[PDB]
Amino acid sequence: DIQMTQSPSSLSASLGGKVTITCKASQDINKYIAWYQHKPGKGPRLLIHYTSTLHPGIPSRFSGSGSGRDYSFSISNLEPEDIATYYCLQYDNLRTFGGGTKLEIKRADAAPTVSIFPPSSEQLTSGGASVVCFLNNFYPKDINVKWKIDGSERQNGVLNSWTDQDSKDSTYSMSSTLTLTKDEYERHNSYTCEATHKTSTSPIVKSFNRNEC
Amino acid sequence: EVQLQQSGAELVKPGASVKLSCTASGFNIKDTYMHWVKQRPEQGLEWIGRIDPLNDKTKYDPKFQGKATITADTSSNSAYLQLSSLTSEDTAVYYCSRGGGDPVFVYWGQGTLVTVSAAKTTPPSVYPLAPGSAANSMVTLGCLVKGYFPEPVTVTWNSGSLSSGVHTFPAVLQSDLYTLSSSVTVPSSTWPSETVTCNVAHPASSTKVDKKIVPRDCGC
Repeated sequence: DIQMTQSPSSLSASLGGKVTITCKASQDINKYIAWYQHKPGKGPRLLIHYTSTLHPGIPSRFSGSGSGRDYSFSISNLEPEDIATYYCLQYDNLRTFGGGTKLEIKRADAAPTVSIFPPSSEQLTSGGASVVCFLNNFYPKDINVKWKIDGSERQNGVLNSWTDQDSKDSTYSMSSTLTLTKDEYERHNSYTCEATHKTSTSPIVKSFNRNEC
Repeated sequence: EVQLQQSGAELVKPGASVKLSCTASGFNIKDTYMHWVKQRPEQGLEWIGRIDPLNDKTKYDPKFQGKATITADTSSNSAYLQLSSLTSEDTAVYYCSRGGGDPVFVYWGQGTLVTVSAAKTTPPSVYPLAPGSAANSMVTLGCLVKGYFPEPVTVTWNSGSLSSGVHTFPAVLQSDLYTLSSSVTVPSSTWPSETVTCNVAHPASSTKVDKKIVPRDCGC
């Protein structure tokens, strides 16, 4: 039945700025459209119903407009806690959600704080060896991590994971984990993780030496 | 105020069925309709269907015809979603929400996670991440939480009293087991002089383990 074409699928805007999301319905939905904010860890929150009606308690910098098949939703005076995914919803005939729009706040670029950790003595008893590198509080999200063993680049056994954007300082963090067997780990002595980010042409390098302790 | 209380997380075998519940207070479900919505982990919101508890009439999105059966108990003020023949495509958070058009979906249950997997429930190994002897004003420590199933785990530091300096990373799944890591940053003057402990709770296994971060041995 009724399809809801929500665009763009992602948005990036600066503090104090304004964004607009478009929703296009496949048929006339007679102004029965609603808009929701969804943060990871919470249930959806109603912002606007019947095209433009602000739900009491929602800041008036949230707004909606449109009629027929064409609708829009806007947020002005953007704040860091506006980071979320937003959805339109038609309720003219049963219910259909749009595909969602993920909103990023654009802060000043920031370089990562980088930390490297050897495998724990506890883990080594299992026969496995995870080397962990944290790259914390950077912006933008795009970043490159390079592992070196004895100064030679290593590409297998690496697993990376990014946090969501932080609702308060608008930064990202990421972890990179290199997992080896204990025997391979103990065949080499130098372990390095190198972070390359647009904030500098120079990588940020953190290393340790594996010795007998 | 209105309150919607959903049943707890479910770990379900592929091919099996499961029944979720949603109990209302502050209104009678007789007076309205009750709806269910799906959210696959990193995807969108999908309407499943609704019931009119007064006459038990139901409507479903064609996508969920057969898959989903919605029911309600008037004198229990509850609504239910039964899901049949489960696949990994059915792994998702499921929400109950109150019907009516004015306003629309204002009240939501807290969501119920359904994980569809043949994998065995396994508590995590928890490993401390203490720095090598190279490590200004702050120091970063961490915790590696390895080899558990299913999601989620909750990782905290000093039972939450270290909150501001904490990053906990999304888990990665490999060979039927999850691994994640968590970092915490504290003033260097406070560790190791004061205790820093990562706490790892795994609801599915009813386990809660603490691991103290002890400085590395090396300098004796």
